[PDB]
Amino acid sequence: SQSQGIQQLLQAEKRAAEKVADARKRKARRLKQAKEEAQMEVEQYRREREQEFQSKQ
Amino acid sequence: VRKMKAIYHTLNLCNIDVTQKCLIAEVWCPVTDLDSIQFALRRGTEHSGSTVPSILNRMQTNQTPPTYNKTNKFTHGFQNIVDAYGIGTYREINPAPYT
Repeated sequence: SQSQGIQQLLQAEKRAAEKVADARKRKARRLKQAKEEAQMEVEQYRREREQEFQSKQ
Repeated sequence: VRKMKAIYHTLNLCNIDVTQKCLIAEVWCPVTDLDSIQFALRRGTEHSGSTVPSILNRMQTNQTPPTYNKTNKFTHGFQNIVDAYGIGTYREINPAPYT
């Protein structure tokens, strides 16, 4: 049954390979999300600064 | 050091796994030795910090083996003069006890 143990280990390695590639895919998704949120934050920062400007004015 | 080299030599005589940085090796050993080895394997793995279970799987298929004749300080000489003629067939009747 060694050949079966070896194939089951091969299957486990294949899953490990998938799990890491998937982690890299998420990494990429998270980076894009980070950029989108950043821009959302910039728009809100500008809003705050604009409100302060008008108050000061 | 000579022993170190011996070990590395033996370690070369293996197959390297792809799934895990593991090696699989085949040995031909009688059951008596296989039990002793399993115990030896526990001792070995225990010396290594990883204590890897190190599974040894018996093979039902039988491959034409070398001939192993246990000898001692007295009978070794007689086995050698037998071996000088040739190495007997596996599970052949050993002539040495009669020699």
